[PDB]
Amino acid sequence: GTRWAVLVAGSNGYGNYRHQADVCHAYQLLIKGGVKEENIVVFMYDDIAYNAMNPRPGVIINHPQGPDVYAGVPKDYTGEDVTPENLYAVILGDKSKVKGGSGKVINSNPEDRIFIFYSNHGGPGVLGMPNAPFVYAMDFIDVLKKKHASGGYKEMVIYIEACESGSIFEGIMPKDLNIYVTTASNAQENSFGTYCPGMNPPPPEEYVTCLGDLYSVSWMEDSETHNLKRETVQQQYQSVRKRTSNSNSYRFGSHVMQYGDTNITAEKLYLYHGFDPATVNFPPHLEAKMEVVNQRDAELLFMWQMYQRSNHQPEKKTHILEQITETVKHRNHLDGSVELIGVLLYGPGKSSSVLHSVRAPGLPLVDDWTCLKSMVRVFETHCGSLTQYGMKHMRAFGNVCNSGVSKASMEEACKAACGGYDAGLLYPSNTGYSA
Amino acid sequence: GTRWAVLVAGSNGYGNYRHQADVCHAYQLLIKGGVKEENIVVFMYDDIAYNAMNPRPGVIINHPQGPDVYAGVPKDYTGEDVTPENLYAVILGDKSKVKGGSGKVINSNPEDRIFIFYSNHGGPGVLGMPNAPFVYAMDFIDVLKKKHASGGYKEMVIYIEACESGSIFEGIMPKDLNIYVTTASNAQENSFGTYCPGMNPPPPEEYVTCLGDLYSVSWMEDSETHNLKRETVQQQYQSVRKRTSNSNSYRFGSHVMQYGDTNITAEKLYLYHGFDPATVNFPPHNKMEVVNQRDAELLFMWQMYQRSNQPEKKTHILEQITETVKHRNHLDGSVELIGVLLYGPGKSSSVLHSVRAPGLPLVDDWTCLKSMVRVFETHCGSLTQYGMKHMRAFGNVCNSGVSKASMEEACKAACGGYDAGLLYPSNTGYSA
Repeated sequence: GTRWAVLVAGSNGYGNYRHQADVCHAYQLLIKGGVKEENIVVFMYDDIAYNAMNPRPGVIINHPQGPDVYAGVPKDYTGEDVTPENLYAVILGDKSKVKGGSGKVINSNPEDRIFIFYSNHGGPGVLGMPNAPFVYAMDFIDVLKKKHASGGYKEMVIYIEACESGSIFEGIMPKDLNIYVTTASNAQENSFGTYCPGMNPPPPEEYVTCLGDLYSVSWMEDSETHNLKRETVQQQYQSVRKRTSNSNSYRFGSHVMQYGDTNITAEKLYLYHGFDPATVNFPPHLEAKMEVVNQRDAELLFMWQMYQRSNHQPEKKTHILEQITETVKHRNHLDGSVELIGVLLYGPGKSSSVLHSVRAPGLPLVDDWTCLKSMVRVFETHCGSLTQYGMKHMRAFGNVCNSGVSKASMEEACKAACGGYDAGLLYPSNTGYSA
Repeated sequence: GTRWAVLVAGSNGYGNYRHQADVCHAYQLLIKGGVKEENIVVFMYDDIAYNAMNPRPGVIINHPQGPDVYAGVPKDYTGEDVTPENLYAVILGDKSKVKGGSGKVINSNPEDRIFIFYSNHGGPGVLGMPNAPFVYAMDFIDVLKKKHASGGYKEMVIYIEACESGSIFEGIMPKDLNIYVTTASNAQENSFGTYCPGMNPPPPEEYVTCLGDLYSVSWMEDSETHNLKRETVQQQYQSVRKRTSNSNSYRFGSHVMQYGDTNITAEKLYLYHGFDPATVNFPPHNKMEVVNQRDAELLFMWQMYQRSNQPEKKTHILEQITETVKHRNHLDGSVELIGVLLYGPGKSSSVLHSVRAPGLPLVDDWTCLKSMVRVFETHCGSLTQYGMKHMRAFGNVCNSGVSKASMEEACKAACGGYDAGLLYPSNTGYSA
């Protein structure tokens, strides 16, 4: 049949240039590959092209030397339309459940293939969207199975760039939906950015943000450097796994995972990424270890790079320093509050172990996903908006749900923990609830 | 020549029952070995024996079953007198530097042996006192040097129970002062309390606190249950190591260490701990659940919370627990942020928290450490005994040639606006 594709950047701000770069680069591969713009629905906040801090206005890149990937990207769903509702609508094929954006869904037929590339971000069982709410794993998987029952695709491939991305699929993703998934990381470790200001694969001087992500950059460079009619899904995965682990040193890399129907791994790659005619006569099938940045560190390293640039504007400089100390104060409040809530619910001898214990690979994060969202609303109402950072704390919330704590107990613990602290503008009654 | 001793508990409150009990116990032993009351100086706040929460008023135990250790322990230095300046005066034998207390000191002679035991907690290069200021490794070592320059003894043994007690001697203890030292832990791990409410060798059901400390209770139990006229210093060390290590020494026990002149190891323990004459028909040879010292005070506050399941006072326990944690997060939080304003988010952590290799001093400039602690406390609040854990952070800020000026700038932005209530050095006194 025909190839459709969803591309999603779950991020915002020039700090997260790489996620919007990633989905922009992705669009171009599928264009060069004979996937038609008709059938590509690009989500992206779209605040990078004309960011005051973009030294090339109108131009996004995804390689230190790479060309523009912006020129041609449809503004399908930008700004506050980058929502889990619109994603689930766009995926299913239902324009009568989309709010805003350019009406484009995946109205696909049983003989078609869909490719999904996510990039930003993530925590345990949660994926970033620029604005609350976030994506929760069971919600995502539930859409996928709903789509299978509609007989809306033949086979699907999903690539998730995000921190602890494994946690979206482990113990909840069936292998009978004709869907195959790869994730930048397992369900308990950081993903990374490359092409970062002062790093071994160096970007241009003018660039103070990471241009791409180790995982994302790894598969897109792979697909554009090979005959996709010749190479298999499986060959790609095993090339992306090596590059993303930096030769199995996991201090500076992550474990690229496989989930769903592993039969899809025998298929030629062009069924999903199309065929670039230029790629005929390319090597069918050993690279230097790329210097990287912890995705959770990046957005703070960026604020610091500006602080050191902005020396000779003590007016503007001290606005950065203010923004930094505000961010870290909220980072520290959130971390500290979770900890105390643990102490109040389980006592201070066993609270850490209960909050931060990771289940065995293949068991799901939570057992009741309704409770997870419930606990998260309670937390935010009393303690403040998680922000994207607070996604790290989902295991905590999930592990509360797993310990069978009553909503009331979680209410008092939060009320006790936070009732006395002033979050400022960062409250769910301004920024909306994460769940 | 006569034997002398100095026993110091560095902590306060019913929560730290272990430490005043460790030293009381120690005194009773030393007396039992014929060391006189007039030769032993005792530092204890003295807030345990007649404490509301004591199920046995006027009594103190350092064992689930074992007897009163409080009976007749001298009240040489108690309350606000348990000060670094009194500790140094006493050890030096200097009556003119002593403020308050009995005015008992160690005026030992060139042929006299001395035993120093301390219990509470600590952090990198700092030992606790019930009130600020605390004890800094260099000032302690300095005093030990000075005492030896005046030949106020033949040989000296020093036992130190405290978190990261290795940091007090590593890099700054000479081996040529005729002083042997064991610590309860290396320079970067935690020491433990034992005989605790829930734990495996249980205390009396009546007690809501730990009764002793593993290393303290190990050496003292070893000494009172062995003919010390046969047992070596070295032999006790090994016995205390193996038990203090417990099952796992990295995280469940700790690494009992040795510093200074290791010839004292050869000698018979009776030279320092005396000879218990009811241990002649006593042989020369011979796992238990424990609480990390840093967390004992919350296990105590909780164990109290679960003994009110009795309202009105129950809510006041949770009022304290949260106020305690709230401030413990402020400090942890403040330290991180100061490191991000000095070094940026890339370095900050690696710089603050990096542990030098053994036999290296914690800090090169101690007067700098002292200053940075004061800058912090002025802007951010009293470290309290908890905040001693941040001493390597401050040590690491000094070691990176940072200015008082920039440290003052970082703290001001870090803590500007934060309301520590009455936990400011203007109320509590500066920790240094």
